[PDB]
Amino acid sequence: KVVIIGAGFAGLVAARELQTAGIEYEILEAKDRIGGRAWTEERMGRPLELGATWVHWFQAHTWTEIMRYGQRTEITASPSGNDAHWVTDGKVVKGTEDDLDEKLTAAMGVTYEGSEEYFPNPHDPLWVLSDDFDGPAEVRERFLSDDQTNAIDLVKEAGFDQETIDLVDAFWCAGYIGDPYTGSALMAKQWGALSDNRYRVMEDITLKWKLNNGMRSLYDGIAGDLNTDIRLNTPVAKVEHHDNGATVTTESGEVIEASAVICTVPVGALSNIEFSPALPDAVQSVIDDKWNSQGAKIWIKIKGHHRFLGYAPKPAKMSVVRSEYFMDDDTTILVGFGYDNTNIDLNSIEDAQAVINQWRDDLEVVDTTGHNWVADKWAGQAWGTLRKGQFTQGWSLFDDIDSQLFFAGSDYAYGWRGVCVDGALEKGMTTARQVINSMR
Amino acid sequence: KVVIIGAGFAGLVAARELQTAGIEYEILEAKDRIGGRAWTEERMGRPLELGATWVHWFQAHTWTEIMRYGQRTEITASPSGNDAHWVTDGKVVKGTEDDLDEKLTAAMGVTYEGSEEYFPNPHDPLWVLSDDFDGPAEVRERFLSDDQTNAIDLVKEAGFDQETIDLVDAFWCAGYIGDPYTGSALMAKQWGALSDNRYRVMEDITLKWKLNNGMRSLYDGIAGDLNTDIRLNTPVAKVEHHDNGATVTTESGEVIEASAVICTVPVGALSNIEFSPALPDAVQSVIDDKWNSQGAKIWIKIKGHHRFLGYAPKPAKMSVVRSEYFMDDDTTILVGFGYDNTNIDLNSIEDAQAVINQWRDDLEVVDTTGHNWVADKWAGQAWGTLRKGQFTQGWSLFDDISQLFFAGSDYAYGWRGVCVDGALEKGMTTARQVINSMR
Ligand SMILES: Cc1cc2nc3c(=O)[nH]c(=O)nc-3n(C[C@H](O)[C@H](O)[C@H](O)COP(=O)(O)OP(=O)(O)OC[C@H]3O[C@@H](n4cnc5c(N)ncnc54)[C@H](O)[C@@H]3O)c2cc1C
Ligand SMILES: Cc1cc2nc3c(=O)[nH]c(=O)nc-3n(C[C@H](O)[C@H](O)[C@H](O)COP(=O)(O)OP(=O)(O)OC[C@H]3O[C@@H](n4cnc5c(N)ncnc54)[C@H](O)[C@@H]3O)c2cc1C
Repeated sequence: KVVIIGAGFAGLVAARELQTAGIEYEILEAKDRIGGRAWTEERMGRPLELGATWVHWFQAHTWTEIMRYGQRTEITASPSGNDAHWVTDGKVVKGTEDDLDEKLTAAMGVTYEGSEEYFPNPHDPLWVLSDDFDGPAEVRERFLSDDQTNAIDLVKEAGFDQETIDLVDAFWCAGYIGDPYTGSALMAKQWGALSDNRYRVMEDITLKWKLNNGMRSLYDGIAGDLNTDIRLNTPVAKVEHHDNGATVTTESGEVIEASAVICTVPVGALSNIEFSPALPDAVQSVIDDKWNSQGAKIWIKIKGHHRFLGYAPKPAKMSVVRSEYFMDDDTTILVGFGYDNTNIDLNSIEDAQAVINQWRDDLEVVDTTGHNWVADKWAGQAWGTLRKGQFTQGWSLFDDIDSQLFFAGSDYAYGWRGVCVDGALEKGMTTARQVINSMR
Repeated sequence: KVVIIGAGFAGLVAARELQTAGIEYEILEAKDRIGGRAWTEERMGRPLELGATWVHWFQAHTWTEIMRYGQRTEITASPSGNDAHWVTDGKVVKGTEDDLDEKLTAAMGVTYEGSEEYFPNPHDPLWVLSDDFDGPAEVRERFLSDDQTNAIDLVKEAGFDQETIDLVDAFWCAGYIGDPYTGSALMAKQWGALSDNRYRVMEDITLKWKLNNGMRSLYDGIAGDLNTDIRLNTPVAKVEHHDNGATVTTESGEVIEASAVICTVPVGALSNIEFSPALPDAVQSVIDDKWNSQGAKIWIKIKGHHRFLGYAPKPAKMSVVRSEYFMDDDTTILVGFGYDNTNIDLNSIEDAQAVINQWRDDLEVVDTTGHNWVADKWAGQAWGTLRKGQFTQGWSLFDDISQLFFAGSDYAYGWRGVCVDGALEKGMTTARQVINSMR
């Protein structure tokens, strides 16, 4: 009776929540697999995360699932103390990872600047615009202006030298997983607020601890709890939505009447669904302009054991590349993040070699792999990141649909929105509660 | 079919988890109310937390419940910028809350000292004693030795002055909710590890954010999800757990058959239940020596609006007292924590006045209240804290029992005893143990 579109983390956790409340449901998933933009798969000789990878105990929703499904001690920190290399003036500069981190920490000071005023409760991101806001009006002015400024310009305007500008350029090419110059600096400020306003904590939360048994240990755990079979290979083509319910039509033409629809399809793939009535103009505007996520994630295998970290600014094929696994056959697997999925073939050895050649001529790529989420019609984006103006007139607009259609997914979370599974687990669960409370 | 003893946070969340898995259960609760050691109740003109109070988004289990039950924006920070007072060599020193926080930050630096080596994953507290431990043998030796050292001695040995010693004494009288000199320093080191090894984070997590609608908004939310009525006024007197299945006998003599029993009764009340077979000897030794929680929590109402913070070392009636509410009739409600429940009558105006008189003879108590959990036969303790040796030979001995599983904040891996987070953690994971067994 409640139809959930998508068996990613948001749809799976929503289904479990409805099950707890005794509400009948059905999950319809387009692919022949569950997990969505979390996808653990054997490649290049071991399980690799083609999407979601890192977790932390300061992510409440993710951590509770880690505990629930037996993974409490099954996390491992990524390699640290790497030899670092960074782009600078079209030239490669060498240093320690600590040197690089010190420069990034200095720049984050200015990047986070108004977060203490904007986000006393970092899980109430739009408090500044609410009726409860009791601060100075200049705080609200600066909040709105920061939605229209990118994170690099904050560092430029503070007087940092070109080396730091190029370092933060590379950093935010990875963090916005897209062109950082089109992004909203408020996203970075909220990451600060959720990270105790410390660069080291932000990196601990988003870029340190990996699941030994993969994200699949969590998503298969949730699916294994469900008493209703997930309908795979069942893309939704149309959603009619009204005050008392909804009608879902599949690609095969099957019509399913529903008491509510929980739609977890990401913005990059919402164009595959016809909505009747059409979604509000303000929401359609976000869908047309989408979100800040045009980049890509690669895994590269090189000969030898090398503790490597590289940064390079836009328009590099990859902007952040780091050693992740030292393999038993004297190879290293590195992960990379880049701003433009169309400038790199994740499965081309020559392109992976070009990435490595950004910093070191003498390293030799023997394998490479990745999944181009942006070119995947059921995703159309990597993790959701915000363009200018989307912090205040973007993700939150998906909550005001005056009908039994509800949007859930990491890209609409209050907390670790888009970038983390924590946001999907948060928003799937709380949207199921919206449905539960309505029915009660 | 699964019998859950106790309707505190652990038993409630375990019931919900079993319900999700389609497993029949029943909760038997001794009292006429749910919530256990979380208890939001109208007193002195407003809802006051007679047990659990503070929350944070870095507490995964608590925070997920806050999100689930609609309380995301319904948190408020306790008053700050108070005028601070501390007792040192029998004298009262005045200062700013900042001065006091700076002294405590300096002391926590040495208090947390080995936490980076012991607790890389702060949710695996016994990693050092495991077969996966791969550090130097001196790290294991230091870990074991630290279980036998109290947290104040670390500060004394580091050479801090008497003023800082008296401050940390007061602080740990509250934190150990009991005599800190009998406590295990590993507890404090794990708090550090769970708080990014920074005093300010540890205080933000445990002593800052209150629920506007009380802990009751969470425990009543969980109870409202349950499709099976909770049996109130139904104390369990006996638990049989031979390998057949299990049997529970109530005080009234009713016998209930069970596939498994999840017992959330805290150590301080476990002597009310007869277990057959007897619990393991090491568990019995913990029950006899109990846990580090003989203290008490008071709410004092004084005349006027006063931003007050006071610290005093053992054997003060209260060791940490802080303004919490400025009331509409020109009064202030303060909260206090003290190390010895038998040295204070939480409902005596004269005793509350003696507390205030530790620091300022000119403030006037007009009301006071509290619940002495230690003298409550269904608790017998405040929040669970560790005596020397109980970090490595205490809380973890209650796992793997007989088929009776123990769940409760006092056995959690993370924010054990001190936080609702630990009850929600361990109630949920113990239900998962039962689920997995049945699957
Ligand atoms: C490259 C990358 C790396 C990441 N790394 C991390 C990380 O290290 N840590 C972290 O915490 N998070 C990470 N994330 C983020 C995390 O993957 C997401 O936040 C989360 O997985 C999103 O879950 P969701 O359920 O909201 O959406 P999705 O996972 O996108 O689920 C939506 C589901 O709907 C399905 N679907 C789409 N259209 C239809 C249709 N018409 N009909 C039916 N079904 C449909 C899709 O196939 C999919 O299964 C990463 C994301 C990416 C892209
Ligand atoms: C003074 C105080 C202040 C606190 N402040 C905070 C705070 O600020 N923040 C925080 O996060 N945590 C705080 N806590 C801790 C928190 O209250 C506990 O960690 C948590 O509530 C314990 O839950 P539990 O379910 O494990 O145990 P309990 O709450 O003790 O639940 C056990 C239940 O079993 C029942 N019972 C006992 N014996 C029997 C029997 N024989 N038969 C049947 N039922 C029985 C009891 O009545 C009770 O309902 C505080 C605790 C105290 C004492």
